[PDB]
Amino acid sequence: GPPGPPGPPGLKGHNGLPGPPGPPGP
Amino acid sequence: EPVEEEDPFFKVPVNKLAAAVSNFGYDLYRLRSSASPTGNVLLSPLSVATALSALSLGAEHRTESVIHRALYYDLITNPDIHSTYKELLASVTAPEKNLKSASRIVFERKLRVKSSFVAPLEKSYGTRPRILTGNPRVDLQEINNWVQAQMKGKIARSTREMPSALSILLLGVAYFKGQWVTKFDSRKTTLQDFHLDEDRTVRVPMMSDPKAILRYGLDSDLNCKIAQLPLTGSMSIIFFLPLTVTQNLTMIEESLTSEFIHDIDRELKTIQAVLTVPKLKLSFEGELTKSLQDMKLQSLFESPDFSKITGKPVKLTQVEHRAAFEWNEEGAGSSFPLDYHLNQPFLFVLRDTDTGALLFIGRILDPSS
Amino acid sequence: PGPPGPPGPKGHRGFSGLPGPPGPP
Amino acid sequence: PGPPGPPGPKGHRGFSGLPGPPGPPGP
Repeated sequence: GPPGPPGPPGLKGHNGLPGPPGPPGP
Repeated sequence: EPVEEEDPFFKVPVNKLAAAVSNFGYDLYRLRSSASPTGNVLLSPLSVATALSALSLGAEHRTESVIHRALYYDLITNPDIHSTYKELLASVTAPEKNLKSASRIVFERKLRVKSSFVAPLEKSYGTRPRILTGNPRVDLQEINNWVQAQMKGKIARSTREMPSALSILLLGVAYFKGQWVTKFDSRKTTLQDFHLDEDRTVRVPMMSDPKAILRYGLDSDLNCKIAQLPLTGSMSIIFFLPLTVTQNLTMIEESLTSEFIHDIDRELKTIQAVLTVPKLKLSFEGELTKSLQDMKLQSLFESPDFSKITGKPVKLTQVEHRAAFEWNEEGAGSSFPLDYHLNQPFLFVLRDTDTGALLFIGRILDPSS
Repeated sequence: PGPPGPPGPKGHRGFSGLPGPPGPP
Repeated sequence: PGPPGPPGPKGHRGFSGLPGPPGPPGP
């Protein structure tokens, strides 16, 4: 028989890492 | 600027990797032998290096670079060194090798391990990480069960409970009970003296082959004679036998590398010899953590960068090795002479002929123990 | 006939957060 | 019948990261 369809979409990707800390204050 | 070609043996990739991992093995045996001036040293460092190189999968550049340097990978050129490692491991653990060698990465309980790291680890190294449970009695039993299964129950179970502050433990076990190419005749195995030093002596049971055939070489600068005995499955033990009766093996030990061992195997000459080898049966259960630290590997123990394993700040905390090793008269059959009597302190090395890998290494100051 | 294939891979990881705010003077 | 299908398509890019914390003080 014919090849089945492609599967469902993969899950959303992982959360971005937290940003770096700010510059030193004035 | 032009230079001679490298020995063709080391131009094969699996052999070039076997030599690199084996050279780490010789570095570790020197720190083990130097850290204990009496007793035997029995050591199968491949399972240790295997556990180290697998862990380097989840290591990010600056600390994978330190694992690569200690493993002699920085001299090797290879796009896919971890798949050559898979290749290497399938050679030396094949059934006719009679060698069982297993590595395991053990992690602190409740650690989420990125499967970006489990997947390669599993393709190249054939092992799965062990996430501890927190129950120390049952954690011990799981590893004693895993060693018992990977070594067909031929190593003893640890009585020791693993430490409370375990982040990353590395376990390498190995067992060898080989088969001589030419049997020893049991009927001529007798009890005879073994000289612990010039004064002290012990009687140990020594096998015998008074018209034996072997590859021989007297090394005049290291003051020892070297004989090579062949093992089933294309392996061999190379013995180092000093001329004087001395427990000082320091010049032999300072020279062991895979390239030195390989030139010996090239230049040994076939002779007839009066050969006596004692029976050998030994075990080791021990933590090699400190010997690794002064192997320029201490950074692995203080804020390492294993980000490809997990986002949790983890750290190498323990390296455990068990090993058991035996030989006896058993072999396949029956296939002026010189004296070769191993009735004094001697080094032996078990080498895989196909890859040149170091499979076991021993310092026998006493086959009584 | 034929059966549907496996779900695809998980997407790329998000962009990292921006650099935080400046400190106190 | 016939064979299983292809792997489905790759998921979307994940949520962006949270902003970093405030920087240090300075005289």
